[PDB]
Amino acid sequence: IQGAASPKDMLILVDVSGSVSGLTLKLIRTSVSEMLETLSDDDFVNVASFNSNAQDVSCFQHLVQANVRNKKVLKDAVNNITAKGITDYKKGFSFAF
Amino acid sequence: VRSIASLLLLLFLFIIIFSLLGMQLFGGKFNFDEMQTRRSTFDNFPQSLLTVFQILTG
Amino acid sequence: RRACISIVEWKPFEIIILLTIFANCVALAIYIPFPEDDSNATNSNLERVEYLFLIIFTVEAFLKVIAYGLLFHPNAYLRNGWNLLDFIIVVVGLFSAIFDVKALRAFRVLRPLRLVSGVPSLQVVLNSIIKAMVPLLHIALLVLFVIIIYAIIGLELFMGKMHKTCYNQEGIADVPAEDDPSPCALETGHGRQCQNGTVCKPGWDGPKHGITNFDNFAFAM
Amino acid sequence: CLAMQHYGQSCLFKIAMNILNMLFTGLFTVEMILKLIAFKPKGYFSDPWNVFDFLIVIGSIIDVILSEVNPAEHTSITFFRLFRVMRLVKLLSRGEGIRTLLW
Ligand SMILES: CCCCCCCCCCCCCCCC
Ligand SMILES: CCCCCCCCCCCCCCCC
Ligand SMILES: *[C@@H]1O[C@H](CO)[C@@H](O)[C@H](O)[C@H]1NC(C)=O
Repeated sequence: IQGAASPKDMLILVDVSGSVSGLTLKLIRTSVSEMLETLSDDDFVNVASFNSNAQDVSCFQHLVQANVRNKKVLKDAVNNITAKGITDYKKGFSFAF
Repeated sequence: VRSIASLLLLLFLFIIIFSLLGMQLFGGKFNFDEMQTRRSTFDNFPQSLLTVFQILTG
Repeated sequence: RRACISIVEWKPFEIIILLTIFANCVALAIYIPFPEDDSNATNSNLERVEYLFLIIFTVEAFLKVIAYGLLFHPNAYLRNGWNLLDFIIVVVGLFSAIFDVKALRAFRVLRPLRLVSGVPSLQVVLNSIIKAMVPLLHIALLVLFVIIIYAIIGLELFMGKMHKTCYNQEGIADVPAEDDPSPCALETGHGRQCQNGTVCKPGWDGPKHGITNFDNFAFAM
Repeated sequence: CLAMQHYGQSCLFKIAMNILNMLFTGLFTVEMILKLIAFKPKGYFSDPWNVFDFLIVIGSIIDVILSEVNPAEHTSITFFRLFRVMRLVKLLSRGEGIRTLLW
């Protein structure tokens, strides 16, 4: 992943809204934590989420370098997420950008 | 045929009522964290009619 | 004042009210019940259309009830034709407010039934079906008695005997060992014994989610 | 009283159930004695219904007798219990539509 690409600024927009309740949420929480494992130490990441209001799953509020540690905060905050409420792509992309 | 059609249409209305009520009670409530083996859910109307028919034939 | 309302039913609008019933059936078909309060645009529009349908039903309620009276209008198939609006009016009286409220929506599924009220060639066949149903209540009583007797016998015999399951003996994980657990019975009892590396010990697994066992009396029925 | 028994049963609950069982089998045995008084056994065993009730009564009383042992402390055949429910079938005969249809 170092030779194959240049440093990134990832920003995962998990969709924790009502319609992902159930199995779709178990795959989102798994797949997010399976994507934070493709981040080096010289590329940043944050994990937002939106259910008619876009917030952060973690306590970071900006990009956080994806160290061995910063990832653990994000992985452990993604795993403790729950589906609820309507889905709003406008307010959740206006938070990512 | 005027009476076969009437009987079948009344049956169809019974199935429609017990499928609208099916969506009202069990709409989207079948999401269990187990693998999605619930093919016969009540989610939308065509998938509710198949489930009500499957119950009907038992 | 009552004369115009009375001559309204002379005009064949009953077709338009039946078309309102059909439009209500179609408005209910398109409504997708998303799992946890989620919704799309279509479900948002259908609520405004639903306020429209409550309006067009309450109006005809006034018209048909003033021209036939409080003691004669309900004295027909029309009872639910009012009942259905009454509670659904309450739905508005609660929907703007916000609980147990969303489930109250279920009443609106009885509106298709009002359709068989409109056309008589279906009312006659429905009455035929119900009239044929009436003689079977003796069979229904016999089946009720059979269920009662056999549930009581099951209670006498199968009284909570379906819980000891085949857990793993090594003891680290107390999840039942088998992929599809089946109620076992430890030694000194009959039935099935576990394999070479497990223990048939109590718990709660037995049957599926404890829904189909014989413990209680409402489980036995 | 045959219907309330439920897995997860209180120790006092079983005792109350047994007291009620003794009371009810006693009333049915009193029925039996009174009916035998009303007409001698030569006039009793004509009706199959009374024979059926006699079997139910004797099974219940023998079960009460065998309850003397304590296989499970308040902390062995079960067959004669099943007579107690079976008496309910007699109640079914009250209706005449049911009686004629099944007959
Ligand atoms: C008799 C014809 C009935 C057809 C449907 C009537 C109600 C439809 C209203 C909403 C339609 C869905 C689109 C919502 C706007 C994007
Ligand atoms: C445990 C099985 C319960 C079902 C019993 C079947 C019918 C029992 C009653 C039969 C007698 C009917 C009337 C007799 C009149 C002489
Ligand atoms: C998980 O999220 C909920 C959301 O309110 C919070 O109350 C809880 O403390 C969180 N638990 C952990 C272990 O992060």
